[PDB]
Amino acid sequence: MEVLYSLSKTLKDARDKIVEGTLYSNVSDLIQQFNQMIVTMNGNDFQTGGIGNLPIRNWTFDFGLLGTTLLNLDANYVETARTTIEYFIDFIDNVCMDEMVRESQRNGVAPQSEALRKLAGIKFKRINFNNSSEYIENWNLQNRRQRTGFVFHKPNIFPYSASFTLNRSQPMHDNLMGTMWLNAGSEIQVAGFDYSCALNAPANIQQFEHIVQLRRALTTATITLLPDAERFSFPRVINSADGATTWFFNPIILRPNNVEVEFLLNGQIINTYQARFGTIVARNFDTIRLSFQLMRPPNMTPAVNALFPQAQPFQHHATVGLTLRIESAVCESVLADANETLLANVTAVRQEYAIPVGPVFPPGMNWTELITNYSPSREDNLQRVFTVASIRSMLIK
Amino acid sequence: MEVLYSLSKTLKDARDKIVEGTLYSNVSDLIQQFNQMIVTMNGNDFQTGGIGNLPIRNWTFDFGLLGTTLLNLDANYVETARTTIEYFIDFIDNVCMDEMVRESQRNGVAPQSEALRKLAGIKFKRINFNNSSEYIENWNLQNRRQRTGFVFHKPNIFPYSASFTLNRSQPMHDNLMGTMWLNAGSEIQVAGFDYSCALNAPANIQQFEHIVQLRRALTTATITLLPDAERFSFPRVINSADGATTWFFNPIILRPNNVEVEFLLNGQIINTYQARFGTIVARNFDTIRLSFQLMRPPNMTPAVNALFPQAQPFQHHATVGLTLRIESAVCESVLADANETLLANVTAVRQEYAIPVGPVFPPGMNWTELITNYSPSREDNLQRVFTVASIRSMLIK
Amino acid sequence: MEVLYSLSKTLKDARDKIVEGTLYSNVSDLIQQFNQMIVTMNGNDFQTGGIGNLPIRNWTFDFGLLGTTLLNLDANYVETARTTIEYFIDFIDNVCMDEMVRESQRNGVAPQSEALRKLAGIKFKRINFNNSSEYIENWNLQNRRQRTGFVFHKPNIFPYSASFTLNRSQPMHDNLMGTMWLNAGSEIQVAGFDYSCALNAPANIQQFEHIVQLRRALTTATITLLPDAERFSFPRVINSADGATTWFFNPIILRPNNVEVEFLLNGQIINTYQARFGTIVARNFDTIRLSFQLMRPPNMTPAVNALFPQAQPFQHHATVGLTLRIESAVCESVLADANETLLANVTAVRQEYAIPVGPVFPPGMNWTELITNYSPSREDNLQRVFTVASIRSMLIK
Amino acid sequence: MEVLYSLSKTLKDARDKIVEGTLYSNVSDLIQQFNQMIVTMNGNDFQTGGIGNLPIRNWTFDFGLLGTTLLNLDANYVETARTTIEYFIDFIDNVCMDEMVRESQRNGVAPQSEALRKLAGIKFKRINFNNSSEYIENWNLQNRRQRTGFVFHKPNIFPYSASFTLNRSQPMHDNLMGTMWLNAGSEIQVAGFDYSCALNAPANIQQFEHIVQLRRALTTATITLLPDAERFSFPRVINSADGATTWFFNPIILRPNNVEVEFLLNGQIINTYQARFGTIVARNFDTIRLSFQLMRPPNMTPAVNALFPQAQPFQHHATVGLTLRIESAVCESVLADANETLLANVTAVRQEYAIPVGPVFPPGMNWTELITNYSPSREDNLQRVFTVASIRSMLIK
Repeated sequence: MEVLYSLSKTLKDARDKIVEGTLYSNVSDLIQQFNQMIVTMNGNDFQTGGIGNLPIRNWTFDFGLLGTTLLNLDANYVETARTTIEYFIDFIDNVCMDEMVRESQRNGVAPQSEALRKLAGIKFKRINFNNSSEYIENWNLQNRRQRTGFVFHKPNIFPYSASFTLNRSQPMHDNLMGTMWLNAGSEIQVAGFDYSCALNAPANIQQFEHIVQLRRALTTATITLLPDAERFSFPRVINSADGATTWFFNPIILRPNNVEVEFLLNGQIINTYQARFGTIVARNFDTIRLSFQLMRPPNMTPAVNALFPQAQPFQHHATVGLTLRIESAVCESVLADANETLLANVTAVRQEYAIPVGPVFPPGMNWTELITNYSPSREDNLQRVFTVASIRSMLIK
Repeated sequence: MEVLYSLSKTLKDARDKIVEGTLYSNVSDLIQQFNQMIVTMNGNDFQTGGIGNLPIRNWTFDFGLLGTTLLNLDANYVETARTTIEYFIDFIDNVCMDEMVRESQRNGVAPQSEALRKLAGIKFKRINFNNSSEYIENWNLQNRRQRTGFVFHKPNIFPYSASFTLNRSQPMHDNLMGTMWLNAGSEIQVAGFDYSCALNAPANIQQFEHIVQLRRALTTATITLLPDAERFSFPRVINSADGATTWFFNPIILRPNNVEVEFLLNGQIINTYQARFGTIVARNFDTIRLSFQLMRPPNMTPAVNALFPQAQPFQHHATVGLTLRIESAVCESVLADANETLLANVTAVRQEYAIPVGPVFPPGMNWTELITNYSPSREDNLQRVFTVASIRSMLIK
Repeated sequence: MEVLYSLSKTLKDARDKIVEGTLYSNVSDLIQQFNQMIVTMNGNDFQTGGIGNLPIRNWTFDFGLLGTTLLNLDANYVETARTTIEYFIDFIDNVCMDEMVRESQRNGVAPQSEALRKLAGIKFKRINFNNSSEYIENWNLQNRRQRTGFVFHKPNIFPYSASFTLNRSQPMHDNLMGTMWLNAGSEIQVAGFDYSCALNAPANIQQFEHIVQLRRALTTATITLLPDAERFSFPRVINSADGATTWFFNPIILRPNNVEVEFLLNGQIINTYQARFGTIVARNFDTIRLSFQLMRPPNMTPAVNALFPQAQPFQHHATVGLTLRIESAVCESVLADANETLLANVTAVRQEYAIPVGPVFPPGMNWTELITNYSPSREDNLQRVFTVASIRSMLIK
Repeated sequence: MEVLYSLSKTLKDARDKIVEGTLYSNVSDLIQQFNQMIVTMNGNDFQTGGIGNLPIRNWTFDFGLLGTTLLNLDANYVETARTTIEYFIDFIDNVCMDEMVRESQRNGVAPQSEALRKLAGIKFKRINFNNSSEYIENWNLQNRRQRTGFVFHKPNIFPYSASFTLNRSQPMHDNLMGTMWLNAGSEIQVAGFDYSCALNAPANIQQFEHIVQLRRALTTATITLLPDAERFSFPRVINSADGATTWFFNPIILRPNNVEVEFLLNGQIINTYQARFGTIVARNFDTIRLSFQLMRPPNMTPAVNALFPQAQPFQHHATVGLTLRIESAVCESVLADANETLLANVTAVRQEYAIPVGPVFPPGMNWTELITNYSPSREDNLQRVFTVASIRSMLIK
């Protein structure tokens, strides 16, 4: 795969630097590299595809070395180079598409795609060029065990889940208390609600807690924490736990008092912020613990006093919420983002040719079901297909 | 254009690489490029500006070549290079602004700005250095017909439009049914509202449909789909269709059931997802069809039953929402984003010097109109101006 | 594929110019070219077909050269030449069919069909003869992007669409105003109708509009505008808007007065013709904006009086009409036309072998849904298959 | 003019035949032609435009020649050639546009447009390449006075005229007889009508005749003659000849018995066809005499008997029609067609630049008024501008 990245990089560099009229001093090293690639690939035949509707294609390389007796590139040089480069780009695109669809429960990081295996052979090592991109750098770092790292902007670390726990409930659903929440991508929104506005509670203070167990530890994450979860502050009717009935939820948004957000790694408090909204940092963490409180306001003008009776009906239901966006972070393992397009590329390549459901990845590369269960084999295969997708997206957009 | 980018690239690399103490091994190739630029631009007169408040400037080049005998760069070398580089950088800035401020109804891709037009001649073809940047690489890949592609983070593809349709209504506005929708930037929010909560709909399900046709096909776009449109989940008073009378809206947010989202290209369905929220993908799509349903809850707790009567009043109005954010995408033609600054640079350069409204671009370059009407002429000019803006932003920030 | 066109051109020239008794001077250069072609193609093996019912064929060339020491061609020379030419024409026909059947959503300009993709290599650049045909010259221009144009006799730009709009209506469809139109091929036929014959209208004038939005802008179009649209000028019964009932339409044609035709390009009034009929010209346009008026006759004979009463019955319904035939036009992109058989040739080659439906083209190459949705990928695939079809028709008819 | 056509022809052949990899034998003669053009255009200054909004542009030529000894062309060769060819194409386009907007009552054929008038000198005679196209060949043959001919597909010889004659009438317009005719483009739809159905005519026959006198005689024309003109065969309300009052017209269609079409050339009956429909041929003609007869049916079943009474009211009016399409023709002087964009090009070039209305052509170059009065000066200027536009179309579309 280092070889595949090097072919992609040198093809990009050749399509970039080899232009009409450019100095030969500007591309002498590139021409040396490109000739090394040409001599290494000549006299070799590859076969790509053969899964799903992805068609079989046969490649045979017999090309001519680019010239070196030229002081300043002219049109002949560029035209010959581009006839070669188009073919090489098409070959690389097909190889990347072929490897992105293969899949192995055992030995995931190893290369599938017998064409790409032949590339992984020993006589193609000399095509190696440089490994500067993030994904290939992390690939090499992991192949020689070492601290990897990817920077993600708004990562999809949370599996999608909207739900609610009712700590107090009745069949009538007239007097409830609990927490609703939505985790999605980089967004957390939690809303602890109490229909009685914390009357019977000790000291008129109702505690709410939410635990979010990340599937992979993040690092040096910047987080934006705000009060008043928006999505749980309008009147809804929610199907009950088993769907037997539907209960009405009519929020009135109090202020979450003495909130406390803790970022935990193996249970150790790595960071903690007590009533400090706005941008904050989580040094290193695989769990989040948001603990807030619904305190009944002691003083109350007649309007809010009318809102909160002490009898049974409770026409308006108190709610306090928190919103938490992971604006950016650093993860040791690969994830989808709002910035990268790797998940889209892989899923689209699978969907173009209707690749059958394989052993490890879920149907359709559903990211939610992929990240809920993120076992090591699945992570290995995901890293492999993601780095191949990165190599492809280097040349193909 | 290619030569202008080349000048910008070599000046950037001169400003960066040529610093005191640097080995000549690190700048040999760049010094050769710089000397070639000096020789091939010596004794040529350029004249930039002459539109609006952009001042007319005359540029004459007579600069000495740079040394080669050195082992390590020293303070003399850096000083000569710095003097030359500042002049070239000002010249490049003015050429880029002169090219950005101009338009052309016909033959948009061809260069305006007689300075750049002179640059486009055979005389300066020896300056092409390497077309590495994404914008120039796509410029070449389109200048000879190949599959270009730009990657975007939150591309504002949707022209701003907040509006509604009423499939059932009457002047008293007591019993409405219809949809509201806001498309803005890269987010769609659509809410179907029935005042009668699908009381008399067949099977107590009210069907809602929302079709949005993107002005350009988006390739391998990763999307975030979530329920419960926020912006239409709170009470409002909205104008009538005619603007005569204002009508009250007071939603209660049911869930959207058996929601289907269909990504369509040329009418044909490319992708379709059945009640699958969270992160999803779209291979290609000229358009999006969000279909959903308001199902009256069959088993209703007394609270929600009180909310939904069989009578006429209908004090609370049932609704179901959807929100869809294009987190990233790949399009064949340029657009503004939440990451790039090209539209900002272009509009700012126009507004600084008060360029009169030209043939093709709207007044003030408002993206809403500039994407509502996105004719091929406008697209060609926009690509030209954006590539020039990127060339400028390589150096001037 | 310019090499493919060159092969076709030289084989046609060989079949035409190499005839017995012709002076060697008439065919010396052609013999030189044909020998170049033979030497280039010798020892190269091609594979064609394998999609649908198109059979797999293998081509191997080892053909002797034609002499040059003959002062004046005789029968045997022509016999050997034609023995070679028949084989070459067979190979070219098969390659062209193979390239026409295939199809590509992404990167449609490039060749499919391994035979043609091998012809695109560098060994075969010496076959390039010339590019005289309109389609190949446009191909070369657009590839090395330039302003281009295809001249079409009576284009079928408009997709088939027969319909009507009812501005005034009843459930009984007794008293209707509105428009009827058929856009088909090169011909617009639009007729406004008023059942009351401008009884209550302002100043006994009823205004009728009709916008038609060409998918691609046409240039230097010659148009024939006549009054009295025929097809909507006799009794009919037309289904309702939703198909519930059917309404009777008994037209008596008035005369369309102060007719206007505005030819628009991007909302810009390029041309305007008022009270003009017969041959007109639209130098460049993108939509046709027809407008006409139904004036109640101020003076009336007793017969016309009896036709049009002031009361409710309205036995006879006044109509005004307009026919607009685009005789010839010039377009940037390809379009089926009534002069050349490109679409028919491509469609026939698909049907003769039952090619399964591909990604981009409609099923059966249905021109109506091909032109209604005419995205860039569809357009460039159409250009490729049209060019190959012309190349084939240079030899096979 | 011949020189301008030779410039266009050699540029077109340069753009076609001078392509990558072609043998030198394929383009030797063209290369020497190109060198001749360059040498004889060097050192000469031309000025173009100055009328209307044509910019006053200045052309100066100093270009290098093209190599001779290389045995097979290549990319850089084509690059130099293309750098020259683009400028020459621009110059020719501007010269043609400048010539197409000039007129002269006296000596129209002579060249206006001082650029072309300079090209008409003895210096530029060495450019003359070969006058192959139809328009240039007839230009030469008609200057050196000889017989010429333009082949036309549906020539719009007939000026647009829809009208009628009443051989019987009343102030009521209730019992009429006469003819109506549309002469438009290549179409003659003529319909005789009789409100009495030839009741009191001799032998129950009513004679109708229509004389259509061409402006210029046509040669070897194929004419499609069909019965039952579809255009006048439905209800109408028609203003009177004076415009005072309108009259109803309610056709019932008989076939025209013993129709007789005579094609006349200066009185003599060149051709005559009795009772022959479908395609026919007129070898040489200048006037068309269409005679037909409305014979009342002798035997007449009860429904049609009810239609035709012996009394006065005459609710239905008998008519016999004829349709005549000049499908093809050959004309001595120039005309517009449905197969050539020459009138369209000239009118477009005038309308783009808003040329003030000149002596000879009508305002707007409307073909109806340009053919109604077609005096020899107008014909000469029209032929000049048409051949100039033909020259332009060889390069610009």
